[PDB]
Amino acid sequence: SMLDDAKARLRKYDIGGKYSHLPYNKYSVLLPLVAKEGKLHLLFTVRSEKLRRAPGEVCFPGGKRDPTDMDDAATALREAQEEVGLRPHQVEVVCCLVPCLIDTDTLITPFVGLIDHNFQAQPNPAEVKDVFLVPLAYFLHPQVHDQINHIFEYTNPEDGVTYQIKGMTANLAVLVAFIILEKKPT
Ligand SMILES: O=C(Cc1ccccc1)Nc1cccc(Cl)c1
Repeated sequence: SMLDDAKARLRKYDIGGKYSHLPYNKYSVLLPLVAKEGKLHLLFTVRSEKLRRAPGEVCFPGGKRDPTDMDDAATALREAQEEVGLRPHQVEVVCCLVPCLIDTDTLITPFVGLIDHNFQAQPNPAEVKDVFLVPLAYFLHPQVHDQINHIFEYTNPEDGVTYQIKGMTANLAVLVAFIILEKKPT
C-alpha cells in the first residue's frame, strides 16, 4: 500500500537516537505526512506575525525541548499539539531523519510522522497564522525563485494563495520527497 510503502522507505533513513544525547541546545520538528486524494502531502505552518523570531515564515511544527519530554520525538509531538492541535493518537512517528546543526551550539532533530486521516488542524493563533498542505511531489518540480539563495513558491489551487518555502524547511521537504517518491513504478 502507499502508506506501508512510505513507512518502509522512511525506516531505511532512520538514524534513531544516535545523536540525541549530545550536549546541544535541542529543538525538534515534525514533518507531518497527510494522505489526501490518493497522494501524500506535507503539512506546513505559517508562523504568527507577532512572534519575535521569524514572523510570517513557513515552518514545520516544532520547538525547543523541555524537561518534560521523554525524548526528542516527544518534543516534536508536544509542540505540534500546542501549535496545530495534533493529538498523539493522531500521529505515528516513523523515523528520525538527519539532524540539522546551526549556530555552533544547536541541533534540530526532524521526525517524520504519519497523520490520521480524521485530523483537522486547529491553528493556535498566538503561534500559527496559517496551516496548509503541499503535495509531496511538488518538491520534485518546485517553482524556484532566487532572492543569492533558492526559494520555493507554492500556490494552493484551492484558493490561489502563494506561500514561500525556504531554508531548512525547504531542504527537509525535498529530502522527504526524494526518500518516499524516488524510483517508483507508475
Ligand atoms: O519553531 C518551530 C520549529 C522549529 C524549531 C527549531 C528551529 C526551526 C524551526 N515551528 C513553529 C511553527 C509555528 C509556530 C511556532 Cl511557535 C513554532
